Amino acid sequence: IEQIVVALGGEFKLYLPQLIPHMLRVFMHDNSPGRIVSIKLLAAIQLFGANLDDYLHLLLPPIVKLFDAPEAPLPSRKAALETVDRLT
Amino acid sequence: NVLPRDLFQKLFRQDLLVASLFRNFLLAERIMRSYNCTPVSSPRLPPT
Repeated sequence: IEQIVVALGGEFKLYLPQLIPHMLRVFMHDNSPGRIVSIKLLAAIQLFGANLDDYLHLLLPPIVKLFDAPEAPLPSRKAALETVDRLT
Repeated sequence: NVLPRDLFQKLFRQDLLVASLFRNFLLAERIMRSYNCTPVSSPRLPPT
């Protein structure tokens, strides 16, 4: 995904809505040790850039639930916070 | 609403053609932004 985003750039927003359902399922149920697959997906969202304009309302609640969940581990919470920093 | 009063009268009031270019520049900034492009101006404007 990260390589498709840098390749297409502005044209990625045509295809992003197809991928959104899978990304939202990743946050809901991530059993990855220390949720490192979540941290990777945050690093991808940073690359998305101004593509996320029309879809930020979809991605942001999962990210917000991620860094506010106390059960979640600190690395994954820092990764979510740093992502919001970049997207700002 | 976005620019400081001083810089507004400099660009948007002095002469028509410059004012027209900057008026249309704001539209360029919006459109090109949606294709990973950022227009650049010499008197730097805050993002509108």
